[PDB]
Amino acid sequence: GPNTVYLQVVAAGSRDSGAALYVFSEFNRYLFNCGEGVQRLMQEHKLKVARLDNIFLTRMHWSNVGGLSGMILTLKETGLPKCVLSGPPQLEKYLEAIKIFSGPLKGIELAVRPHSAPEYEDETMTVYQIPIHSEQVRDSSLVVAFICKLHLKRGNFLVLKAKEMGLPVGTAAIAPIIAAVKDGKSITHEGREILAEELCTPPDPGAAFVVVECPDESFIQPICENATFQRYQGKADAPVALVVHMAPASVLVDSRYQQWMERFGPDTQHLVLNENCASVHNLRSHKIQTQLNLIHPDIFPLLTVPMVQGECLLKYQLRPRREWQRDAIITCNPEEFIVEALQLPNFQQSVQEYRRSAQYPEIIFLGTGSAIPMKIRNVSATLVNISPDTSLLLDCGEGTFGQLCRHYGDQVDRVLGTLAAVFVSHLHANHHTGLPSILLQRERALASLGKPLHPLLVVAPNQLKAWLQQYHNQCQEVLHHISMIPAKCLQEGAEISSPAVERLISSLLRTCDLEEFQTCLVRHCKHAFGCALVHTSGWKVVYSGDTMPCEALVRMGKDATLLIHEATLEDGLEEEAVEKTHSTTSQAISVGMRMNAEFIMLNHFSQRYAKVPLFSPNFSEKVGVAFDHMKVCFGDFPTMPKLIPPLKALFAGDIEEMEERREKRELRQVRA
Amino acid sequence: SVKGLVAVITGGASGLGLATAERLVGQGASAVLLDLPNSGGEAQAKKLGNNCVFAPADVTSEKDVQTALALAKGKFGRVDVAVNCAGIAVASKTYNLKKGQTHTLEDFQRVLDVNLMGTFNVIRLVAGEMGQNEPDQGGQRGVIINTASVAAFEGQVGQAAYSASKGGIVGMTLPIARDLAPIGIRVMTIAPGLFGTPLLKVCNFLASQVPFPSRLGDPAEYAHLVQAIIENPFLNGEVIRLDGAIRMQP
Amino acid sequence: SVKGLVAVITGGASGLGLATAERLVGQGASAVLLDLPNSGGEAQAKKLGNNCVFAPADVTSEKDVQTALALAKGKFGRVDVAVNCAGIAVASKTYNLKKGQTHTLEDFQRVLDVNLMGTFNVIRLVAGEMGQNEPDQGGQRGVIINTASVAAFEGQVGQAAYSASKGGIVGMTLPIARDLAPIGIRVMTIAPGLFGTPLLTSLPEKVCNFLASQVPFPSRLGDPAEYAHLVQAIIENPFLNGEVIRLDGAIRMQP
Amino acid sequence: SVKGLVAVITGGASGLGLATAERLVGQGASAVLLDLPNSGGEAQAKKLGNNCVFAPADVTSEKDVQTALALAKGKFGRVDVAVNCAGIAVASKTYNLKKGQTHTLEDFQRVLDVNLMGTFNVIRLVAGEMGQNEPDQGGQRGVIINTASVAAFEGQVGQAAYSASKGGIVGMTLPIARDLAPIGIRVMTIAPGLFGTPLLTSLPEKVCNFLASQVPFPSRLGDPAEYAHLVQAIIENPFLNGEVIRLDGAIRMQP
Amino acid sequence: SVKGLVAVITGGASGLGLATAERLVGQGASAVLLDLPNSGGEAQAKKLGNNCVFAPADVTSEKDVQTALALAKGKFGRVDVAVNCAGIAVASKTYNLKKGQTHTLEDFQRVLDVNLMGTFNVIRLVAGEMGQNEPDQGGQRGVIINTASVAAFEGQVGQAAYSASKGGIVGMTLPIARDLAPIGIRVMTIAPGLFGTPLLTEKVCNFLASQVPFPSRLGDPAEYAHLVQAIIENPFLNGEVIRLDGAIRMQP
Amino acid sequence: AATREFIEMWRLLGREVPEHITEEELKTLMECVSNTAKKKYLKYLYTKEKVKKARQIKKEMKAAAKNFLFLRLWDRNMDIAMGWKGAQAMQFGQPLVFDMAYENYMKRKELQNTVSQLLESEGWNRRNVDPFHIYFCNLKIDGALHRELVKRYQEKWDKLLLTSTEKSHVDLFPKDSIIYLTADSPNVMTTFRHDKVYVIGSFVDKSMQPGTSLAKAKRLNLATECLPLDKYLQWEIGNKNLTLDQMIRILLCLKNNGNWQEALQFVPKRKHTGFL
RNA sequence: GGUAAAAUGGCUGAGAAGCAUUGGACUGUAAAUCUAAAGACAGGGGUUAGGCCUCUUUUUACCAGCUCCGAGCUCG
Ligand SMILES: [Zn+2]
Ligand SMILES: [Zn+2]
Repeated sequence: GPNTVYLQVVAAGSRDSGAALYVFSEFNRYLFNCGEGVQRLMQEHKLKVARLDNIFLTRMHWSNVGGLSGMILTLKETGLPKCVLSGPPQLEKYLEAIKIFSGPLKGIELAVRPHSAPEYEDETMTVYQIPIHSEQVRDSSLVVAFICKLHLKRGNFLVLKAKEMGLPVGTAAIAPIIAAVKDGKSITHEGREILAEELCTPPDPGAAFVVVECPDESFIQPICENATFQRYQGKADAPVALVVHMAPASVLVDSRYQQWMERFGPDTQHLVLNENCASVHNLRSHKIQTQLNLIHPDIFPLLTVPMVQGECLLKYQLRPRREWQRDAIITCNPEEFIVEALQLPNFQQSVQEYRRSAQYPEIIFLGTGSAIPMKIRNVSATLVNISPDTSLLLDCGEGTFGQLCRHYGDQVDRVLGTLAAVFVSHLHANHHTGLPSILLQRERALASLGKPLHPLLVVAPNQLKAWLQQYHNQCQEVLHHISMIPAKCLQEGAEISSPAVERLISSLLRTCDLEEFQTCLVRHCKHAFGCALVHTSGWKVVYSGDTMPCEALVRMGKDATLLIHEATLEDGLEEEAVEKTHSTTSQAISVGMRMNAEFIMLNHFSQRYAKVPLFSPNFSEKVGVAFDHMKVCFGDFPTMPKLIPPLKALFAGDIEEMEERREKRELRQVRA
Repeated sequence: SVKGLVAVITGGASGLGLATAERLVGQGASAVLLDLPNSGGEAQAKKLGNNCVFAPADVTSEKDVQTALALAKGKFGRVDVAVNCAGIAVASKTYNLKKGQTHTLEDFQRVLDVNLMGTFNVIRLVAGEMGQNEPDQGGQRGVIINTASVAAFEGQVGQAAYSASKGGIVGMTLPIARDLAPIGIRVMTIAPGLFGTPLLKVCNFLASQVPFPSRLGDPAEYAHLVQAIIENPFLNGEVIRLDGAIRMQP
Repeated sequence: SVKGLVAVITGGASGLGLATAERLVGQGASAVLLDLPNSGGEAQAKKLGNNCVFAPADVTSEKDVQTALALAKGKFGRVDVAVNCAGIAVASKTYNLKKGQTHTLEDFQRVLDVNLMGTFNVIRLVAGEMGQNEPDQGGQRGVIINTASVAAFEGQVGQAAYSASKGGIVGMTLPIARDLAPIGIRVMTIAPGLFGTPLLTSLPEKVCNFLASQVPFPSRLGDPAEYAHLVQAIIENPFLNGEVIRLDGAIRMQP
Repeated sequence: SVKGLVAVITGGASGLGLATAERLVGQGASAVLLDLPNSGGEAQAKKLGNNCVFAPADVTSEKDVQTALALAKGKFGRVDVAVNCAGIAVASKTYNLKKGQTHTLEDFQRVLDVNLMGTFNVIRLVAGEMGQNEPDQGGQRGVIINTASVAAFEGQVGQAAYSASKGGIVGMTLPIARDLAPIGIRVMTIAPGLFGTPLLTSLPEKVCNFLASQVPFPSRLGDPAEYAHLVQAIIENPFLNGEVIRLDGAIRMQP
Repeated sequence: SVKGLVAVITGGASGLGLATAERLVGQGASAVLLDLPNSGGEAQAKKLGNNCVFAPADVTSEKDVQTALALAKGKFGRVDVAVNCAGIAVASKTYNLKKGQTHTLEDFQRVLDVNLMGTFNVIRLVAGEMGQNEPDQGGQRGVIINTASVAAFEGQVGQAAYSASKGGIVGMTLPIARDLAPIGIRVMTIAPGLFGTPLLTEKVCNFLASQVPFPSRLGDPAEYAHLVQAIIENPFLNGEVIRLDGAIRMQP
Repeated sequence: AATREFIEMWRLLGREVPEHITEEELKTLMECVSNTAKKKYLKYLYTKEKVKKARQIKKEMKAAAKNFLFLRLWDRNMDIAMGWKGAQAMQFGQPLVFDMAYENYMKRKELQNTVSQLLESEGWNRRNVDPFHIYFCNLKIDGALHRELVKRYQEKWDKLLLTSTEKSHVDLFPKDSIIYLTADSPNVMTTFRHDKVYVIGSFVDKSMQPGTSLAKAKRLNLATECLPLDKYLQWEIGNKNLTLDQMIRILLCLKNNGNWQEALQFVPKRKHTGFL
């Protein structure tokens, strides 16, 4: 058996992160409720996924399966042969729906262990699934609770007994003794000891922990009336060491629930992740935003019965002993961050020089990452605020709402009300997977704000319909929240397919107050679309998305006020960009200059890039760069070039490291 | 062998220097005469053929030696042998009580400047040229041969200035050999006795005082000894008395 | 004996020259220190008593030596012993191929001017003063003692300039002895090895211990008092002439 | 030139003596090997051709040398060159205080008998044969070359017996040259340093690579072929007489 | 100083050996005369006083030297100075073409046996006696002084045998000095020129005395004794040959 | 002292523990707070005893076993000749600097290994035909390194032919002629320069903290260089940092006109597949 | 910034052992020896019956995921 076993709280139930645990053992690792952004959080805090054998999902809901696709493509790139999922039986239908927009994923193997399946045991832990049905094939009233029991461990032979035993010390005769004392027996012929109690450590009985999910008050009675819980609760059979509760505080204050926890015994602990946590989840993101805020506050705005409230990286050992470890708790202090920024060799003088030198629409860059979420950059996302009362989301990547919630704090509810339409450009992953999170939060925000539930308008390729249709039919009702418009119907040479489509696009123009909306097919993949918005004020914004240097985009987006273009790679790997159907830095600059746009912005930077891109001499007053949570208005265009020196100073070391790596790669290529 | 070797001979327009030049050129080597322009060395250089080039220079002057060495490098491309056969002599007693005469300091300084200071000036300069040669398969870069008379061991009356200059060459031949040993240069000194040079009834008496042969030295014999030193690779750091077993009297 | 003798010691303000001056004055003789004025020889002359007089002069200059000799004649009336213990040393290789360095001609000339030219300048001048002395009943008019280091026979790496100057003294000691034989002056040369002079103690301390250990017997640096003893022995012995004596300790120097 | 000359080489069956014999015979001269019969010199004489004749004799015995000289006169008719390359060596300290050992007198006498007494025994006998030759137009009757190691100037620890024998040869080379000057015989001595003669090329390798590394230039053991070249140069040069030449390579030996 | 020192002088019954004995005894030291019994050394020993003891022995014989050394140890208890002033000389040309004469081998062997073999025989034996002395505070155990004539450098006609024997002493003085350096014994050699010894002693003497540059006279054995005392007192004198000749260079 | 039983019982179990123990090392044992540190320390003592006992048996096995030119006195003669060469090198040899400023970053185990490499590096320099002039800069008196050095060398420390000083390299040589060799330098060493002074940091750095030497060099604005290892040989496995003995042997080969393909023979073959 | 493998501070292994290193010896020619010193498999941790579990560093390889069915460039 394993010698150490402890739990860890990756996410503490906050509105922007959900709840997730992490069971660690020398022989196995387990994960619970892999929600949106869990992959980014675990990667940031250096949580290995190499031996993630099983993933347990407590409820068939997007708040618990949102980041499942990201974990699957990551374990695969990790080389794991087989991964086993446990939870509601709807997972099989969910896995089928995932393949609609993704590939077949032939490499890794997927297995499902529903609650109705027989119990599963491991080399370190026995797990029991408890199906719970709420009061009053898609099933919207099923929640699975887990009761994990550790294996009983033996006791070490008291090595000091060699001074009393007649056994030949240091010989092979210890092996039958070991097989005896560790199992409670003893060879009395070697002395007088008939039992291991004389010369062996007392074996440790297995200590069990229970994970309980109670999404609403409707589940309180089924939890209380469950007979299987009473087997462990009202008994002395290995009293449960710790119970993790993921339920809203309104559920906790209920008397029936309060009596339910207290019946587990006085020694039982209680850990709660109930959206009341006050803990920073993305330390690196907070560090960078605080440092950049020191340059320009407006361009880089700042972010925002006994029981134990959960925190990030909180631990609790089970196998060695049973204590609230609490050694890696994150600590956020802006004073330290600004001190480190101010002590930089060139940051202080650079910002001094810039500062002594001295409206709608506004653009907020929620995410500027290409493929995988990283410590500093999330996946592609962009918010446009046409009017104080209306807004348009330009791309909904995985965990987009989490970044939006962090950026606006308590104002997210008002912001979601102004969300008029969402545009999806080409059906790659990490470009559309965050859509279900937005829709569910939008419904909650409208209910909280007291507004009618009118369906949202979505412009996306028709292939997206099948993905959402299967998820809506099999797993959870979503489609009653949107009114999707095919992207091809908004082409310049497009034709009115149906009057309802014509009615919807007219509603989109009225809702967003735009003069016209246009789309074109870019050369990135099959059914890859750009976009262009023109307001009655006269300003035009063009979004390219994933693409290569194309002529249809240039023709359609002529005389654009602001252009956002993909800048995945640099000039060094233009061959790879052609092979991977992406554009380089100079290619995007050349396309924008040819199109004759007033300003040029870049995003969708590759994972090769850590913090900042290469600032080529071609960077003119029109070419800018994008960072997470930055705000850009039309009046800030002349200011953007002035920010280049301070950004260089704030990132002097890493750009030197990036340049050094590129130089070594070039030297290796030459010497090859 | 000495075929194809390039040699620089100081004071080779007459005396011992010319004799070595005649032999080395005859054996097939190339020689450069380094002597004052007033000695008419260009006549000897023309006589010896195209392998001999006269370089007018003064040993006591650093600039003249450097100019001559550059001429030798330009004409032939390398320097392998350096022979120092240049030197003047004076005869004056240290102090004459009966005549009330004292040795003049200028005479002592002038002899020291040419015989000793001039020899070291050449050696330190040719070695810089000599150091650039590619090492021979035996590890040798070149040979340097000096000339100090037997007065360095047994001076005569009034030969104080000459003995001091020649004595310094004998004493310094060992440190220089150790100095240039790592770079592969052999340094040797020859001690001629009474030789039939222009510098030398007295002649008949002096020739008769030599045990064997009872005659004055032949400069051709001095040239033969120089060739033997060049060919032999194990000869280093020795003073050889080419005198004829003659021990000089007061 | 050396009682009542008058001696002129070149460079007697320090090193070997002072050691001979201390012994000769202690034995009852009179000494005149001949060394550069910057050496502070007047302090040593005052210390030794009224029999020692400091004469500031430069050996390389004819005028300075003549002035000092006149002072010695005025103070004492005669000159009987002349000891040359003055001399500088330099260390530089003839040619360094790796470093591309060549021995400077000025350094070679400067060493030759003091060690060799200076010694001969003194000898030719004192003998004129020494020649006017009435001959001793043994026929002797005086003794002249030179000092040339053992580098004259066995020089080291970079000791080319020093060996050439010392080598000339060894070679010229015989013609001078023959030159002054009719007038009755004995000329001798002493070859000290490694001696505890300031000229040697300038080297780093580890070198001195190694050099002292390299002497076969005694395994120590030379004592200037021992050098003074040898000088007195030469003066007393009337048959010692025209020889170089190695006061080294059977040490043979290595490259 | 050496064409047609007849030479007698003592100890020419191995070592330096054989090297000179090979060169002189190759140049066209005639050689006679004079070495003990146990050395197997007849094999070398047959190898060198008809111009080489092996004469079994002992240098320490007067009768053996006279018999060998008569054989050389009978075979060739004259003797012009005499080379003494025969000699043994011993290594023993004069006195070892720690071990309580004293140098044996027999070892000292045996080394002296062969190296010094044997060399003089040959010289006095060949000259009688050498004196009957008609004088050359240059007045020369022949050349006699001796061999005394560099230990005659700089001996090592335990090399007392070897240095004494070699030192005598160096000292006596001048009186013999003066002795035979009227009759027209030139006497010379060569001072080989560390040569790769059979004896020294038998010590363990580490040793052979040290000794050889201590030579300044060339940093290698002596080549007996080079020793033969020096002998030929002495024979050809008519003005070389009464000198000891150190064929060592500027190596100064340490205790 | 030389007060209280015990010295062993070979051939001290006449010539240079007696002169050193007279000076050392006069200075307060003790001397032992080591010379053949036929030289009448007992008369000189009685003359010099109670500090001088005559030891009849032959240098060429190992037994005689050992017996004499034991007598010196019994009489005085220690040996500090060893002076070798014994030696014979012969005059014969190597080869006389006109007279048809050749140098006899017996004459060469006899000279070598006494001058060179005898000197080394004494040195190797006294050092064993000399090694047992307690080291002086300067580290010295004793001084050994040899005598080799100037013929070792510049021999004359017919002086081949003498030069070879004297030349060996000059050559061997350095290895012996290195040999005895660890035990603390200093070895020196003196090279007298023409000295007024019986070996040298009319027209030839006047001519030879006139040939010396300065002083123009034959050597005085008293001067040789003075040089020996200087070597003993000076502690840094080792491994050198000193020519007590007077700047005379000998001619053929 | 509870250590007594702690061990005796492990000695009975034979769990790689020393046969015996001394007092001074026992106090060091209780000065180890982690059981792993004690386990590693005990294993270090355990292997020390085994190699000491195993090598003793070799002595027992070994116990089962004219005219000459010279005497067998050769270890003395080689030592004297190397001494003469070293004395000359102290006057005309090219300086080489070992910087002892890394005393703070080394634990006890690495400190001992640094001394062992320094002993080996000095020995290789002595035997060379053209030795350097080894300098020991920033060697604080009575320091940890100085105390260890005088313990291993014993009385030889006062007679070693090298210059040891408490000053710095900058205080002894002009700043222009100083090159600080390090593996992190951007400049690549092309050819050996006889007019420059090379500084080698007396460092071991098993617990890798790269950039220590580079930071020290850049602090004084000194030139930096890195041996051209990659250019001449194909690297497979292992850090590019080299031991002091390997570095000095590489420099000695370059100083003696050797080429790069010959100097790099001293790099361990367990890192370079072979030359290019 | 990730993925996988590896890491011998004198060098090779084995998984013990050789070639080496430092101080001392005046060696009789095996000193080809005697004697004293240093022997830590990247660094931390844990455990552990080895041996494994984990963290960090370095070196060397490697780094997108368009799914359907029939019309067969568009249709759901
Ligand atoms: Zn993308
Ligand atoms: Zn894409």
